[PDB]
Amino acid sequence: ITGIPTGFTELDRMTSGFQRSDLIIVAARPSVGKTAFALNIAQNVATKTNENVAIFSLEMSAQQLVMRMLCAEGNINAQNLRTGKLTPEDWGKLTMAMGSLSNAGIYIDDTPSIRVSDIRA
Amino acid sequence: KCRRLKQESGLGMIVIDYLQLIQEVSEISRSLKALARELEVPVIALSQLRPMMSDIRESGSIEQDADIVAFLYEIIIAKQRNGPVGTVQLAFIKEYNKFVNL
Repeated sequence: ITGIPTGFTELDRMTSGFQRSDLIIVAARPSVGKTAFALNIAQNVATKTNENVAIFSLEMSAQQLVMRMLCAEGNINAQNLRTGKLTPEDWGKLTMAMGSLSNAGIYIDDTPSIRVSDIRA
Repeated sequence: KCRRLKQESGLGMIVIDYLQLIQEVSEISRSLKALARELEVPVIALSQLRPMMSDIRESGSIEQDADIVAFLYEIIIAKQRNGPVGTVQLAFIKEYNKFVNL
Protein backbone atom coordinates (compact mmCIF):
# COMPACT_ATOMS: atom_id res chain seq x y z
CA ILE A 1 0.00 0.00 0.00
CA THR A 2 1.56 3.28 -1.09
CA GLY A 3 -0.04 5.76 -0.56
CA ILE A 4 -2.99 7.31 1.32
CA PRO A 5 -5.59 4.83 2.52
CA THR A 6 -9.07 5.25 1.38
CA GLY A 7 -10.04 3.41 4.59
CA PHE A 8 -11.42 0.65 2.37
CA THR A 9 -9.46 -2.64 2.43
CA GLU A 10 -9.78 -3.85 -1.18
CA LEU A 11 -9.92 -0.45 -2.83
CA ASP A 12 -6.46 -0.02 -1.25
CA ARG A 13 -5.15 -3.19 -2.92
CA MET A 14 -5.96 -2.29 -6.52
CA THR A 15 -4.65 1.21 -6.02
CA SER A 16 -2.27 1.14 -3.02
CA GLY A 17 -3.46 4.69 -2.25
CA PHE A 18 -4.10 7.40 -3.71
CA GLN A 19 -0.60 8.67 -4.07
CA ARG A 20 0.94 11.99 -4.68
CA SER A 21 0.60 13.85 -8.01
CA ASP A 22 -2.24 11.71 -9.37
CA LEU A 23 -5.58 13.17 -10.41
CA ILE A 24 -8.42 10.83 -9.47
CA ILE A 25 -11.81 11.37 -11.06
CA VAL A 26 -14.79 9.55 -9.59
CA ALA A 27 -17.86 9.69 -11.85
CA ALA A 28 -21.41 8.50 -11.15
CA ARG A 29 -25.00 9.31 -12.23
CA PRO A 30 -27.09 11.66 -10.03
CA SER A 31 -27.83 10.19 -6.56
CA VAL A 32 -25.74 7.03 -6.81
CA GLY A 33 -23.65 8.41 -3.92
CA LYS A 34 -20.55 10.01 -5.44
CA THR A 35 -20.45 12.79 -2.82
CA ALA A 36 -21.13 10.38 0.04
CA PHE A 37 -18.23 8.30 -1.33
CA ALA A 38 -15.75 11.16 -1.64
CA LEU A 39 -16.77 12.39 1.81
CA ASN A 40 -16.05 9.02 3.45
CA ILE A 41 -12.59 8.85 1.93
CA ALA A 42 -11.98 12.44 3.11
CA GLN A 43 -13.16 11.41 6.55
CA ASN A 44 -11.08 8.22 6.84
CA VAL A 45 -8.02 10.13 5.70
CA ALA A 46 -8.72 12.82 8.29
CA THR A 47 -9.69 10.76 11.40
CA LYS A 48 -7.41 7.74 10.86
CA THR A 49 -4.12 9.09 9.40
CA ASN A 50 -2.81 12.58 10.33
CA GLU A 51 -3.04 14.30 7.00
CA ASN A 52 -5.06 17.42 6.23
CA VAL A 53 -7.79 17.11 3.59
CA ALA A 54 -9.26 19.96 1.59
CA ILE A 55 -12.84 19.65 0.43
CA PHE A 56 -14.43 22.00 -2.06
CA SER A 57 -18.20 21.47 -1.85
CA LEU A 58 -19.42 23.68 -4.66
CA GLU A 59 -22.97 22.23 -4.56
CA MET A 60 -23.97 21.52 -0.97
CA SER A 61 -23.42 23.96 1.87
CA ALA A 62 -20.51 23.60 4.32
CA GLN A 63 -22.66 22.63 7.24
CA GLN A 64 -25.14 20.41 5.43
CA LEU A 65 -21.92 18.54 4.54
CA VAL A 66 -20.70 18.14 8.10
CA MET A 67 -23.80 16.26 9.36
CA ARG A 68 -23.46 14.03 6.29
CA MET A 69 -20.11 12.99 7.77
CA LEU A 70 -21.28 13.26 11.38
CA CYS A 71 -23.97 10.77 10.44
CA ALA A 72 -21.31 8.71 8.62
CA GLU A 73 -19.63 8.37 11.99
CA GLY A 74 -21.10 7.76 15.32
CA ASN A 75 -23.51 5.61 13.29
CA ILE A 76 -26.25 8.18 13.92
CA ASN A 77 -29.60 8.92 12.35
CA ALA A 78 -33.07 7.75 11.57
CA GLN A 79 -34.27 9.56 14.72
CA ASN A 80 -33.11 12.12 13.14
CA LEU A 81 -30.65 15.06 13.43
CA ARG A 82 -32.82 16.86 10.85
CA THR A 83 -36.21 16.24 12.48
CA GLY A 84 -35.39 17.88 15.82
CA LYS A 85 -35.27 15.58 18.84
CA LEU A 86 -33.04 12.58 19.57
CA THR A 87 -32.85 9.65 22.02
CA PRO A 88 -30.31 9.36 24.90
CA GLU A 89 -28.60 6.96 22.45
CA ASP A 90 -28.31 9.60 19.68
CA TRP A 91 -27.08 12.36 22.01
CA GLY A 92 -24.48 10.16 23.75
CA LYS A 93 -23.30 9.42 20.27
CA LEU A 94 -23.04 12.74 18.48
CA THR A 95 -20.87 13.82 21.45
CA MET A 96 -18.27 11.19 20.44
CA ALA A 97 -18.88 11.62 16.73
CA MET A 98 -18.40 15.37 17.33
CA GLY A 99 -15.38 14.62 19.51
CA SER A 100 -13.60 12.28 17.08
CA LEU A 101 -14.29 14.43 14.01
CA SER A 102 -13.30 17.45 16.16
CA ASN A 103 -9.59 16.56 15.94
CA ALA A 104 -9.74 15.58 12.27
CA GLY A 105 -7.81 17.48 9.60
CA ILE A 106 -10.75 18.57 7.41
CA TYR A 107 -10.95 21.96 5.65
CA ILE A 108 -14.15 22.81 3.81
CA ASP A 109 -14.79 25.53 1.24
CA ASP A 110 -18.32 25.91 -0.05
CA THR A 111 -17.67 29.04 -2.14
CA PRO A 112 -20.66 28.92 -4.57
CA SER A 113 -18.78 28.04 -7.74
CA ILE A 114 -15.11 28.94 -8.06
CA ARG A 115 -12.52 29.13 -10.81
CA VAL A 116 -9.54 26.69 -10.75
CA SER A 117 -6.98 29.40 -10.06
CA ASP A 118 -8.66 29.93 -6.68
CA ILE A 119 -8.73 26.21 -5.77
CA ARG A 120 -5.05 26.34 -6.58
CA ALA A 121 -4.41 29.46 -4.54
CA LYS B 1 -58.57 -14.73 35.97
CA CYS B 2 -57.68 -11.08 36.64
CA ARG B 3 -59.90 -11.16 39.76
CA ARG B 4 -58.06 -14.10 41.34
CA LEU B 5 -54.66 -12.58 40.60
CA LYS B 6 -55.54 -9.29 42.37
CA GLN B 7 -56.17 -10.92 45.75
CA GLU B 8 -53.18 -13.29 45.65
CA SER B 9 -50.34 -11.16 44.27
CA GLY B 10 -51.33 -7.55 43.43
CA LEU B 11 -52.14 -6.43 39.86
CA GLY B 12 -51.78 -2.99 38.24
CA MET B 13 -52.44 -3.41 34.51
CA ILE B 14 -54.60 -5.56 32.29
CA VAL B 15 -53.24 -5.48 28.74
CA ILE B 16 -55.61 -7.41 26.51
CA ASP B 17 -54.41 -8.42 23.08
CA TYR B 18 -56.73 -7.39 20.48
CA LEU B 19 -60.40 -6.84 21.19
CA GLN B 20 -61.76 -7.65 17.74
CA LEU B 21 -60.31 -11.09 18.49
CA ILE B 22 -62.03 -11.69 21.88
CA GLN B 23 -65.27 -13.75 21.98
CA GLU B 24 -71.59 -7.55 20.03
CA VAL B 25 -68.22 -5.89 20.60
CA SER B 26 -70.15 -2.96 22.11
CA GLU B 27 -71.29 -5.52 24.72
CA ILE B 28 -67.64 -6.42 25.26
CA SER B 29 -66.48 -2.82 25.39
CA ARG B 30 -69.06 -2.33 28.16
CA SER B 31 -67.66 -5.28 30.12
CA LEU B 32 -64.05 -4.19 29.81
CA LYS B 33 -64.93 -0.78 31.28
CA ALA B 34 -66.65 -2.51 34.21
CA LEU B 35 -63.65 -4.81 34.67
CA ALA B 36 -61.34 -1.79 35.06
CA ARG B 37 -63.82 -0.22 37.49
CA GLU B 38 -64.11 -3.35 39.63
CA LEU B 39 -60.38 -3.92 39.93
CA GLU B 40 -59.26 -0.28 40.21
CA VAL B 41 -56.73 -0.92 37.46
CA PRO B 42 -56.14 0.57 33.99
CA VAL B 43 -57.17 -1.86 31.26
CA ILE B 44 -55.37 -1.48 27.93
CA ALA B 45 -57.45 -2.94 25.12
CA LEU B 46 -55.67 -2.99 21.79
CA SER B 47 -57.84 -2.52 18.71
CA GLN B 48 -57.68 -3.03 14.95
CA LEU B 49 -58.93 -0.55 12.31
CA ARG B 50 -54.66 7.89 8.89
CA PRO B 51 -56.33 7.46 11.57
CA MET B 52 -59.26 8.98 13.56
CA MET B 53 -62.44 8.25 15.54
CA SER B 54 -64.93 6.85 12.99
CA ASP B 55 -62.40 4.21 11.80
CA ILE B 56 -63.10 1.98 14.86
CA ARG B 57 -66.48 3.47 15.87
CA GLU B 58 -68.35 2.03 12.84
CA SER B 59 -67.41 -1.41 14.19
CA GLY B 60 -68.98 -1.72 17.68
CA SER B 61 -69.46 1.25 20.08
CA ILE B 62 -66.27 1.55 22.25
CA GLU B 63 -66.18 5.36 21.85
CA GLN B 64 -68.41 6.10 24.89
CA ASP B 65 -66.97 3.36 27.11
CA ALA B 66 -63.24 3.91 26.70
CA ASP B 67 -62.19 7.08 28.50
CA ILE B 68 -58.89 7.28 26.57
CA VAL B 69 -58.44 6.29 22.94
CA ALA B 70 -54.87 6.14 21.60
CA PHE B 71 -53.84 5.75 17.95
CA LEU B 72 -50.55 4.47 16.60
CA TYR B 73 -49.55 6.11 13.32
CA GLU B 74 -47.07 9.33 16.15
CA ILE B 75 -49.18 8.42 19.19
CA ILE B 76 -52.49 10.22 18.79
CA ILE B 77 -54.41 10.55 22.03
CA ALA B 78 -57.69 11.42 20.32
CA LYS B 79 -59.88 11.16 23.42
CA GLN B 80 -59.02 11.36 27.12
CA ARG B 81 -61.02 12.54 30.17
CA ASN B 82 -57.99 13.48 32.31
CA GLY B 83 -57.55 16.58 30.15
CA PRO B 84 -55.48 17.21 26.97
CA VAL B 85 -55.88 15.83 23.42
CA GLY B 86 -53.04 15.86 20.88
CA THR B 87 -50.08 14.14 19.27
CA VAL B 88 -47.13 12.64 21.18
CA GLN B 89 -44.21 11.50 19.00
CA LEU B 90 -42.20 8.30 19.67
CA ALA B 91 -39.17 6.75 17.99
CA PHE B 92 -39.20 3.06 17.05
CA ILE B 93 -36.11 0.84 16.81
CA LYS B 94 -37.17 -2.38 14.92
CA GLU B 95 -34.00 -4.49 15.33
CA TYR B 96 -34.54 -4.48 19.10
CA ASN B 97 -38.30 -4.06 18.67
CA LYS B 98 -38.39 -1.10 21.10
CA PHE B 99 -40.47 2.03 21.20
CA VAL B 100 -38.19 4.78 22.62
CA ASN B 101 -38.29 8.40 23.92
CA LEU B 102 -37.37 11.62 22.08
